[PDB]
Amino acid sequence: SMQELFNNLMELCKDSQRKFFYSDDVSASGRTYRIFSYNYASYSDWLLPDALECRGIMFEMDGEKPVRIASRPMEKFFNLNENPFTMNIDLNDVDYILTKEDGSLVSTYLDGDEILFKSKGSIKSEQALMANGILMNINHHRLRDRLKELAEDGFTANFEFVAPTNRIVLAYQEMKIILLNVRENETGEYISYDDIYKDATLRPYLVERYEIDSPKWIEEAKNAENIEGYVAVMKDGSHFKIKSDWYVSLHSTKSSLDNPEKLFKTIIDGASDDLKAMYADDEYSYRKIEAFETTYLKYLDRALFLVLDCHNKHCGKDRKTYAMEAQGVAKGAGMDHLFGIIMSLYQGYDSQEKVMCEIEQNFLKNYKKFIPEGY
Ligand SMILES: Nc1ncnc2c1ncn2[C@@H]1O[C@H](COP(=O)(O)CP(=O)(O)OP(=O)(O)O)[C@@H](O)[C@H]1O
Ligand SMILES: [Ca+2]
Ligand SMILES: [Cl-]
Ligand SMILES: [Cl-]
Ligand SMILES: [Mg+2]
Repeated sequence: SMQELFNNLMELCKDSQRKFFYSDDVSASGRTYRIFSYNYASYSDWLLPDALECRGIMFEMDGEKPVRIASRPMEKFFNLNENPFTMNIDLNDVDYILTKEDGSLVSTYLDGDEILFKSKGSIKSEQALMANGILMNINHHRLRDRLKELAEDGFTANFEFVAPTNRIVLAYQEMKIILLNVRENETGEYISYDDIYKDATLRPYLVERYEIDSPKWIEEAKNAENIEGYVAVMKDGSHFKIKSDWYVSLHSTKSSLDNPEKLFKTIIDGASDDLKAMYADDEYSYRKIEAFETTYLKYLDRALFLVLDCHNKHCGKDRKTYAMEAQGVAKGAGMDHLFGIIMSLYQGYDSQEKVMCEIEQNFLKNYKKFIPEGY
């Protein structure tokens, strides 16, 4: 049930903000929403109860009790051969593929009498607000009506928001929203592509589908240029993706496999999953990347706890006493480089998020000492 899904999601957020977390938002109409997201997660984490649904699902809240699922974005999915979820896949079970658009996901939710958009982790991000602005345009009033009724019926429409001012890798000329899929809030089931295709009002915004009879599209995707790739939809409705080496080589940034600082940066940027899949045929590289991932997740858990714990437990005391406790915790953990971050938490950080960004940047300066043994 909806309450059971909510309980499992709250259970995932107990660990640390490094993994699964939630955040409360208030819309212009004053309604209270709780979004469940994530930062870094290993295969083992994705195996936890309903963890795959912890990437953007939103509930309208009444205190700590959920009233309804306001928005249901897609479940987390991965690149082919990225981890056990997408290994040993029967490629002949691929139903069809879709153009993988390169922007930012925006998902609908009904707010009072208004149909609005939310980005991955916020209802007021820059993409979310710009997306809302588009839906207000008279040239999209028929779509707006369509989306509003869907939402009042318990369905979430997921779009890729693209724009020249929202460039990731691909260069889009105009700002627009491309319809990717429509998911039922309560069950998580998707309306078939065909059913969406049937609606002449929606078709113009619908992402392009390519029918499939063989897996030849895969190697062609990997070797293509000027495209990110495609999202495959299986006979059972599940997804997996194929990104071109060209796209990943630009998204990764530089020479990750030849420079530990750059590899760690890729991991921090959340792009090592693509890199890992790209080198799936290169066992050494694939596993090397995993080792750095594991090393980074382990460090982040430890560092985050250490800094937050020390601040919480000694924030009240004076500066000298605090500094001594900070020195103690830092020194007593081979984490001497964290003293500065701890000293900065005394006057607090704009969020357990700000703290995490300083830790990430600070890690890139002291990366040398954490390179996994053997590399
Ligand atoms: N046709 C399509 N179907 C589904 N998703 C699509 C799509 N084309 C574009 N996408 C985008 O693909 C995104 C997920 O794949 P990625 O781009 O690799 C981000 P991720 O790494 O999986 O999650 P993360 O960035 O929070 O770590 C979706 O959020 C969606 O916005
Ligand atoms: Ca993307
Ligand atoms: Cl709003
Ligand atoms: Cl996204
Ligand atoms: Mg990623």
